[PDB]
Amino acid sequence: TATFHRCAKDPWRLPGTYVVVLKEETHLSQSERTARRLQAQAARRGYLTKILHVFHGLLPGFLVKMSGDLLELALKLPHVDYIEEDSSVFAQ
Amino acid sequence: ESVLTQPPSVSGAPGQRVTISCTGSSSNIGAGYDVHWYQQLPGTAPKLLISGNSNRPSGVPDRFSGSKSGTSASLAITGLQAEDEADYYCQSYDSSLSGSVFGGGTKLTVLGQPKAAPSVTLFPPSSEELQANKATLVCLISDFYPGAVTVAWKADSSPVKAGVETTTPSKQSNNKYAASSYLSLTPEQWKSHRSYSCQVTHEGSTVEKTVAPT
Amino acid sequence: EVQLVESGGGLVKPGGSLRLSCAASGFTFSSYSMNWVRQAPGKGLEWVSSISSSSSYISYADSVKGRFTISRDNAKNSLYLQMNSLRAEDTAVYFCARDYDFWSAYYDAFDVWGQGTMVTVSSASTKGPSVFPLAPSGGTAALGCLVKDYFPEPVTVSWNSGALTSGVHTFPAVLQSSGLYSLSSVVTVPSSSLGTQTYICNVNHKPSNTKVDKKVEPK
Amino acid sequence: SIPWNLERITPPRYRADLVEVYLLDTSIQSDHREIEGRVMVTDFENVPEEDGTRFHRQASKCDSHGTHLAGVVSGRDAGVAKGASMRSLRVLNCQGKGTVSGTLIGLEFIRKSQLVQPVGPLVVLLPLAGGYSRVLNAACQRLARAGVVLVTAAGNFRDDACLYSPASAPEVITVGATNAQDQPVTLGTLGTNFGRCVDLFAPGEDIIGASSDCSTCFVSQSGTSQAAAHVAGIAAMMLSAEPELTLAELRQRLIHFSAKDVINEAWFPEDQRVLTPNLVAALPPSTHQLFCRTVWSAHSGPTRMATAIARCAPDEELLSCSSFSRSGKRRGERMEAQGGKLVCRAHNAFGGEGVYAIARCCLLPQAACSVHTAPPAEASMGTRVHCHQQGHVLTGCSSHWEVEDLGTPNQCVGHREASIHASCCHAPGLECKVKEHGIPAPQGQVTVACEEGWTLTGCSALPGTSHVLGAYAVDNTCVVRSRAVTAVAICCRSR
Ligand SMILES: O=S(=O)(O)O[C@H]1[C@H](OS(=O)(=O)O)[C@H](OC[C@@H]2O[C@@H](O)[C@@H](OS(=O)(=O)O)[C@H](OS(=O)(=O)O)[C@H]2O)O[C@H](CO)[C@H]1OS(=O)(=O)O
Ligand code: NA
Ligand code: NA
Repeated sequence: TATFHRCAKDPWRLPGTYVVVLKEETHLSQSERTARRLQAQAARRGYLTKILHVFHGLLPGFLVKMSGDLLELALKLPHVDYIEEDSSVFAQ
Repeated sequence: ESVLTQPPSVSGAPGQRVTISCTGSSSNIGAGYDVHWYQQLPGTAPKLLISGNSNRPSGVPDRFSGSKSGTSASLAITGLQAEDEADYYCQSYDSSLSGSVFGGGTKLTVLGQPKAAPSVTLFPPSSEELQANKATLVCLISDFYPGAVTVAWKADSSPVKAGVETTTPSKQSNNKYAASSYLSLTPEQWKSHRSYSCQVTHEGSTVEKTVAPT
Repeated sequence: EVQLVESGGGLVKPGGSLRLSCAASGFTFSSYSMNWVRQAPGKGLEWVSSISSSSSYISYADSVKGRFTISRDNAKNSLYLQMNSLRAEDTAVYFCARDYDFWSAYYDAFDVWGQGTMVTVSSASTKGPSVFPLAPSGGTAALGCLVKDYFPEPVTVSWNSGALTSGVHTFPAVLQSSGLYSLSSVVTVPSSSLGTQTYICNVNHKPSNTKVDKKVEPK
Repeated sequence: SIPWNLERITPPRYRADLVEVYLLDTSIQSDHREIEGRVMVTDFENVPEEDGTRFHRQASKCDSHGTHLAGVVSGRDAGVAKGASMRSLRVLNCQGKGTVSGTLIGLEFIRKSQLVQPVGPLVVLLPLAGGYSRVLNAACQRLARAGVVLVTAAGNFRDDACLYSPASAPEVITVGATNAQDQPVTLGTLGTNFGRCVDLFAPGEDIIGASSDCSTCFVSQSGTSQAAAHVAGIAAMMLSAEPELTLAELRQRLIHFSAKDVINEAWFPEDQRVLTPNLVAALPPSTHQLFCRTVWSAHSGPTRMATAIARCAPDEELLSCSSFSRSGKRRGERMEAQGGKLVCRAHNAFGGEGVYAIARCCLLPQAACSVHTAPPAEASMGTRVHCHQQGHVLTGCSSHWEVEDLGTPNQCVGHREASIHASCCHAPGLECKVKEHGIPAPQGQVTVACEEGWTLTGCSALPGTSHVLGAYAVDNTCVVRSRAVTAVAICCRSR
């Protein structure tokens, strides 16, 4: 089952942008289609979303700017391994 | 008028435990920013006392501790010592001001020392100042505890309200209080009366000194 | 020895300008943010301005916005505060203080402070003091000198050029309604020494470049 | 007249006789004389915009952090790998802030460009940290499995590095910072991170390097960014001389040739002192032994059928497995298979704290290892197991049991009521021997060390003592922790 992950340090959280990580062996064309399916499901519920990036090569999945309202919907997409909320990194 | 609110003053006797609160809001303490505390000894720069709500720098005794909860923070001092007499300031970043703002400060007073009656010294106008056409009477008040006096001036036997300026009592290096009072007169006023008196009242006892023209 | 030394304070008229500077030594200045905090006499600490290690974060208290400009020069291990359009309420001791630059990941304590430089903003020019003897009249006797109508603070008082310290009490100044200061210094001496030991108070008022020596004699 | 930090990583008997270093950081000043013509700015840029309420572009030095780090790695006069070739990617804005998502896209860019340029060693320097991120750690692991050496800052928060990413990614080399006195750096009221996710420390205070003020200017900076840049320089020089060093071999050599025990561990919180390696990085003479390292697991947690698990890198063999509990309420440890690879699992008692599993992970070429177990015996001689096959050598012994009522060559012996597990390995010229040391009055710990030339592979306490907290290897010293106790080391070497 698909889990949701966020930064433990609350002031470093960046809600509204999510990395959707798909199961290992997912092919680029399936990540691409899963992103478009999320967009279509969310549009039917009155939500604008933006696909910012479709990953291939390191991990399979995509980067999406969308309302946290849609996380439950996104967790039910086919192939989803887990979803992580964006967060900050800092010069050390 | 500060963004963080502290009590103006706290006090205790040596050995007691006192606390100092710091309350803020959702844009600073309640937003996840840590509270830091500073101690300012009289006539010194502030120094770091507690960092990150509860961490003690090297050289700060474990009598000092801090905590934070919600929109408030607290500094606690156990085993109060005389050298703890100082001003204490809390501090926190505020995201709506984009700066690390300070509480209004808390004056900590260490109590318990024995009562002490003031020494009073009264000087008449010098002849040099009279030659310069002025006249100042100088009432000096020292070595008293606790640190509140009232001063009244008498021309002969009647009160003088005009021309009086009195300092606020402040601690000497020997941990007792000192103050001074100045009576401005014209040379003719000084010469016309038979006496002037400085009356110093401390804990319901009055010490009086008197000077007369020569 | 981590150290911060601020400089450049002085007396200035309203609407005037001053440039403070702060010299750092003993630590890796280029990895620390820097801050100005001021304190009006007898008042609380007030944050003025902050600048990050690479100057990519700069902010100002509302009360100084548009009049003060903070900057730093990492090669010269220095921090600056350009103050324009000064007002009387800007009168204060100005401290500099460091905080390690976590790039906004964490806002740390100001863990090292300087000693402060004093800034007075006043429509009054500096005025040196008039000093008068407070003559004494077999135990101890009290004698002193009255240090009248100076501005701004401070004056220092010594007796017999520092050779007389025991029994000396220099009192805190009174601020007159005129805006000028006066204080008194008194020394308690053996009355048998009167008229054999001569007593001289040495008044130093650096803001006006005035030194006064006044011998205090009985009668 | 040379910087203290460059001297510090140069070992006593140093003899100065193809690699790409990628830097993910702020923008850099590529014109600077330290790096002019040896560092190329890629066109990669993915950064969040600055906080405009505090940003004065006219005054900001956007290049200050990256320029200094590029200089530390490869600067002509003050760098570690002088003149080394570098490629910079911008994932931090002028205010030193980036995103996990932008960092991922930068790591994907490195993966893409690896498949295009001719195959060769590459080092990726990540001088940044955010909170623990599962996706960022996973992207780092996948890049590591493609033969990339990733080096990262431990973090500047005087905290456990396992709460930060990419610090907490196990296959990333995580570097804490030490000062000229070899003590952990303090930064403001914080300082270098610590804990079991830090692989080693390196100079990170008062580090002179390129300043973007002007093309010939220099400046000192402090932080674990600077320390990570030192280890990225060291990696680049190692890979320049041995282009087919693998990451696993590189990590074992970094550990092996570091200065040991120069840090006063009182700086660390008490419960992190055993987890934090006491190592300060140094250039290995290298250019080419049996290398082993200790791997602590996370705490198991106060559930009392909870297990801790410690794992080795893919290229490594697990030669032994032990466990430790600060109050000794444990049920031992067990070596077990998981996806055809052998892991070290420790078991909790049934009341109180939690346990650590402690793996010993070794580079043993052409080895075939296996574990052999015997059920509890209920016999006065106890439970015995040994490596029956010829040429299979005993490298480590493990023991786990069921409930805490225990009180009365090439072989493992354990309590009567405990299962016993033997690690046996076949490898050309592998030879191992046992050393023991017993103390009648155990003052907290009894130790025994392998002689020079031998490598500690297994560390163990002799059974039958209720006063044993556990056992773990520290370099080549076996350490048994007590509340008469005997420490048992297995020491090996290759021909
Ligand atoms: O790769 S996909 O575009 O997701 O297509 C797969 C999908 O099956 S699956 O997602 O359950 O694995 C498909 O049929 C889905 C079908 O088509 C749409 O119209 C969809 O609506 S939407 O606007 O695309 O979101 C419908 O669902 S609905 O929104 O509840 O009305 C839906 O009924 O079948 C093929 C396999 O036959 C899938 O291909 S793949 O191997 O998963 O890549
Ligand atoms: Na690591
Ligand atoms: Na350098």
